[PDB]
Amino acid sequence: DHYNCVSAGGQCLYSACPIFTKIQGTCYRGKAKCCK
Repeated sequence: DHYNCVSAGGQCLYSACPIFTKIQGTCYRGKAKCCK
């Protein structure tokens, strides 16, 4: 979720992750990815 994602330094993104991150969980009622 957004809380776990961002509190760890991840981003909640609806599309592909930026360099040096990958999908690890979700955000926003499961509709976005957590990229970290």
